[PDB]
Amino acid sequence: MRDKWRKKRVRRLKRKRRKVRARSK
Amino acid sequence: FLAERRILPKPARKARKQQKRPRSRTLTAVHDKILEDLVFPTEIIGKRVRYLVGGNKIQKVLLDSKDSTAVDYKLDSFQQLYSKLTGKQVVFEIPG
Amino acid sequence: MENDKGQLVELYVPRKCSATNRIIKAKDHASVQISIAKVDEDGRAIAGENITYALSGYVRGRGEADDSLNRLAQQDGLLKNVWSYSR
Amino acid sequence: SLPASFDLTPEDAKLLLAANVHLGAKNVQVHNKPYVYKTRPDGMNIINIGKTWEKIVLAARIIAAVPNASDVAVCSSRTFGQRAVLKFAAHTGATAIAGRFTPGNFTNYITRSFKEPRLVVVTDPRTDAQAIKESSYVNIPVIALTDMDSPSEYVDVAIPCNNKGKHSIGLIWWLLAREVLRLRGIIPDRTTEWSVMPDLYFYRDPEE
Amino acid sequence: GRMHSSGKGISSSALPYSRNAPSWFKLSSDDVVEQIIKYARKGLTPSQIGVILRDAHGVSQAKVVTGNKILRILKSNGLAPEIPEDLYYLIKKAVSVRKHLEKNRKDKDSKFRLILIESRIHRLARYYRTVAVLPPNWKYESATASALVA
Amino acid sequence: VLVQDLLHPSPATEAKQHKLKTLVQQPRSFFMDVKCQGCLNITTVFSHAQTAVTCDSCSTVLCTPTGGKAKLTEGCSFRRK
Amino acid sequence: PKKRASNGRNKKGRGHVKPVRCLNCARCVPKDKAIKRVTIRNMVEAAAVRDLSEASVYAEYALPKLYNKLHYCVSCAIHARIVRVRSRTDRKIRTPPQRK
Amino acid sequence: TRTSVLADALNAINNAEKTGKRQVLIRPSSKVIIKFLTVMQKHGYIGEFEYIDDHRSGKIVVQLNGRLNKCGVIQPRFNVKINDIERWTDNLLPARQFGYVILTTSAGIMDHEEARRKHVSGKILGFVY
RNA sequence: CGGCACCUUACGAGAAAUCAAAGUCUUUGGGUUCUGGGGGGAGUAUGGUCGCAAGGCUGAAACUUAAAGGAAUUGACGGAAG
RNA sequence: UUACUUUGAAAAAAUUAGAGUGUUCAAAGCAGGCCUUUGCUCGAAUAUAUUAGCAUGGAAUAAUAGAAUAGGACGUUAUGGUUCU
Ligand SMILES: [Zn+2]
Repeated sequence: MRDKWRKKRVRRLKRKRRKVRARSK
Repeated sequence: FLAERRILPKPARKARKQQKRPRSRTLTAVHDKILEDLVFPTEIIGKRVRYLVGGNKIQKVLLDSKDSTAVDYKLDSFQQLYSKLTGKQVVFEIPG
Repeated sequence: MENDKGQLVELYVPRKCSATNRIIKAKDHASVQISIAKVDEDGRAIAGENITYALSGYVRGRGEADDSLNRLAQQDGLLKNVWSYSR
Repeated sequence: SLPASFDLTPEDAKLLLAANVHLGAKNVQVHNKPYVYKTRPDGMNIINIGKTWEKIVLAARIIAAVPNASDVAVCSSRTFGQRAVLKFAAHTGATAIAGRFTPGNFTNYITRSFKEPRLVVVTDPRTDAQAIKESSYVNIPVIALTDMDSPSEYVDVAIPCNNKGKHSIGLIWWLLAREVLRLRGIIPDRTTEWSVMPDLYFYRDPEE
Repeated sequence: GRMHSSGKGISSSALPYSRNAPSWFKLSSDDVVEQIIKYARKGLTPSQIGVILRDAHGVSQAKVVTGNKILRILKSNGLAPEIPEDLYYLIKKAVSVRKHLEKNRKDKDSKFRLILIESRIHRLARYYRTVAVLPPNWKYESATASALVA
Repeated sequence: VLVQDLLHPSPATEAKQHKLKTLVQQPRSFFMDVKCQGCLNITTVFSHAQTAVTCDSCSTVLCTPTGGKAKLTEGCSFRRK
Repeated sequence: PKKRASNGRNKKGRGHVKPVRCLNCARCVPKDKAIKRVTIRNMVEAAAVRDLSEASVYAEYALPKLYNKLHYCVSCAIHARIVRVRSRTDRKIRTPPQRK
Repeated sequence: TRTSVLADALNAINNAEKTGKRQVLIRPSSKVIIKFLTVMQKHGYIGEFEYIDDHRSGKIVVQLNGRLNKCGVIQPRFNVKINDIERWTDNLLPARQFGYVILTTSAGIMDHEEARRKHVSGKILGFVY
């Protein structure tokens, strides 16, 4: 991959993890 | 003419405490001053020291071409008196 | 180099460059040995009687061989007032 | 040292100055700096012809020290020096290499004209760069006629002269031939005029 | 070189080898001292006194003529300023830049230069405190700087 | 150049060297005796002067400072001491 | 590896150079990197300079030239054969080609 | 900044000897530099050398004779016990028959052989061979 | 004198491309700060901390793998040029 | 004032290196050897320890202090004055 999109893909995936973990505050 | 300065020896490490020895009373400064006085009508324009292969060290002094008439025939007397008075070999020269 | 009894166990004491005093190696093929004939006062070349100099390949590669020959010949009298100590 | 008979004579100084041997190139390299007497305000550099003469005498003594005359190889790729080198070879017995120098003449021992000179004399290090390189491959000392911009790599004894002159090349080669023969003894002494004329050794165009 | 820059300039003065007064110099060791004192009372700093001395009176070096440095003579005659001259001019420059910044708040090269100048002030004051030219408790205050450099 | 007299450089190249790059550094400046046209009064002026020196007798500027050597005004003659 | 010691541009002792747009494709390219050609062309083709001088109402009227400076990016210039791929040793040669 | 005048001097000597020069200019001078040069001269690795007085730190011009393989400093000047001379000579010298390690002892600047003769030790200062 | 660079050479360095420094480094030591220890997992998880947010700084392990990679040579291929 | 370095003292025995010694050799052990003994008689070495502390010689190398408002040093028998034992 371009690696640029792979890091961005993880960034979109880190964002999802943070919001989901926030549900059970 | 030469000046009679006083020479304070370099104190030992275990020697007692005294006044601060000024740098004027050091060995090198007084020798330089008497060397400069030896050629009073002229003025020194440079000093060189030769470290020959044998180990002995030979001084050389560059004098101005001005007033060289006043010391040119007394080069030898200056050399011998200074060598007696200090212990170092000095060879005067005017670059001309 | 000599042994305990004094015999010279060294084979091939090598030559040294006349300009830089470096040792000329056995395969330094850029090194040369200039032989210059002696000339008598009649202007004749004396047969089999030469002044010989050796130059290392380093000096020849650097182009300093000409000035080194100028100095060596002037010090040996082969030349007069062509090489100057002060530049 | 050297007898005073080896000094620059006024006659030779007249030939050299009339032949413009003393005219050196505009730009002088640091290795050729000792040979410049003064720079002419236009830009030309004046050659110390006293030093040129002394280098000529040193070179002739080196040539005279070689036992076999055939062991000296004289080279010239410039057209201005080909006739000079050919007449030099005829008069002195040296081995001439006029025109193109085949790369490998000193190192490749199966080539046709494979020679093993003990000494190589070159008209110009720039146009004869290949010959100097192989001499630096097979331990051959090099004598060179050098101007003030000529490179000095792998040249041991440099004769300061004008390499790009029609009369300079012929005169200098004639002078070398005269001195080598003077030391060898064919010519009885240093004052007798030599039979060969400096007009001979000069390159001739196909016109004349 | 250039503690606070990338420059590598080497320009400076080159004192002559001779440490004696020139043969053509005619002023006395007193007349030089009174010239120095007159200009110091006129408000000149030691640098300007020495420049005027060589510029108009031929005094090549005050040391080769009088035997003492200019600041040493002023300190021996009680005319030495309280703040050393170079630290004073550095603090004055920092005050001028700080006033320009307060009127030009969007400038940032000058903010960078102010940080450089203040670090140089602090380094020099630290030296003068270690050599007891300034009191050990001497501290540079941005608020009270204008009083010192009034 | 492998062999060279470092202790006795040629005075031409010694004069071409930078003033700080000689064996012993030496200034290329000097002091001058300036004769203004109006009167005759010796005034010693530094060659590279940064001040507009005026002579005591007549309040006339003798030289104007420049980037390097000071420039003497017209009618002003200098003699190196 | 490093293809050019100059990195294909002309930026030394400098941080940033403002870009220019390619004539052909309008791509942002730094001004020093762009292939620049100065052209001074005749406004009228040599075929028509005769009949147009004859049709001119002015005696001794000089036809004006067309002055233009063209900027190309690397892809545009290579494609349009303004510059060509050179050999490893020929890249170093920086004198203008001897055509003019 | 300038951290070792002995190191600058020996580096200049090394570069001139490797490049075949028969002279090198050294600036600044010092007592330690002069006595280091004196030990090298006593052992023949250099010829006559010259001190130039400029009413400053000074300058030195050294004559090289082509005998120098390498001269260098050891930074820092480690403290050396008598039992450490064997390790230092093993690491720095090419053989057991030539070369010298220069030490600074309270008895003066000297090579490791003279130091062994008078049974003194100090700090290592450099080497020459 | 200071800069921005450049051209030639290679004493010398380097695996080479190349380099006036990337030289003065097994003939190893001028002063000093930071970083790396096969490839992935991974700049991920977790904790801390800064940010309005986006995110920034610090930052693993389990597990998996015999190579990944650097410079250059010959060929093959190119919807690249002559 | 130190730092540094030399030497000395110290660092238990065992262990290591190492001297002596035919356990039949050796690993080991600290034994043993003598013309044959109402007894004579070599031994069981020594190095090394190493930072800290102790004593000592040296004053290079690397620090530190000194006489600038003199608050400076000597007068040993310098001239007086105030005291204390
Ligand atoms: Zn484009």
